[PDB]
Amino acid sequence: LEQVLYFSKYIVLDPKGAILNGVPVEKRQLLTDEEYRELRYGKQETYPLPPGVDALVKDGE
Amino acid sequence: KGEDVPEPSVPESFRVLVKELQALALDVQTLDEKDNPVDIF
Amino acid sequence: KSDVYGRVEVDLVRNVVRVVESYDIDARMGAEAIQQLLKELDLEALEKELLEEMKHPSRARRAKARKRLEVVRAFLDSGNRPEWMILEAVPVLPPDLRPSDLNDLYRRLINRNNRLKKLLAQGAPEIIIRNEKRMLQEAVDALLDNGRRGAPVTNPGSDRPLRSLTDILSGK
Repeated sequence: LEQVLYFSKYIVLDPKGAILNGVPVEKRQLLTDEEYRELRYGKQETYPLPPGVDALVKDGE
Repeated sequence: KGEDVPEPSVPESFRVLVKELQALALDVQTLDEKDNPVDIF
Repeated sequence: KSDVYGRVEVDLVRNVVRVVESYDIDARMGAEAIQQLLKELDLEALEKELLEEMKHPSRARRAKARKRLEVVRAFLDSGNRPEWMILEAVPVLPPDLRPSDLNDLYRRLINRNNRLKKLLAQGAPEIIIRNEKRMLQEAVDALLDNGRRGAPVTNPGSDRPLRSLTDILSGK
């Protein structure tokens, strides 16, 4: 683990996370930036659609 | 001078060691009677 | 009322309020992330914690704590605390002691440590900041002990590891 963040490539954790990627908050562990950005700062993720195509889901269904 | 050789000062090997040890986290500090500092230099 | 921690989006296109699972949090990186940890680690706490762990658990976990407790002890005991385990100020060996080997490495550090200072006030783009800390963290290891992680070579001429501080202290 050391080598993972000693040079700074990987992430580390602090005071509190109440949410679980799948398991409770990691008091000190580290997670991939994509996942840290996804729930730590939130992750609104888009999905573009081909032109002239209708969807099977509503506004915010 | 036909005199009496002086007394030995800290061998550079001692000196050179303190520093080689300072060069790193390790901090080799020489101490006195009552645990206090002492100067090679 | 909300059920999870998150940002607010008062959408009136659906007459509903979605709270995105995004609350603030804190975390840092690299040598910096351990520097924080080390500073907060309340030896005493873990000392007591290990004390319990040590004499109560089966030999499998108690043994691990035991080896862990000495270090903790040592620090507290002697006094001189562990946060210093982090380099922030590299002490430069005197000029007459070394009339070359170690200098090439010293230059490296100096350079990157400096190219970095400049890369902070000019403009701070992340990918670069990190890529720079890396090299930097690598250099700081060089002058101390080369080989532990790859080996530094004076450009074309001799593929020979530059004698670092450690190499100068050990060996036959």
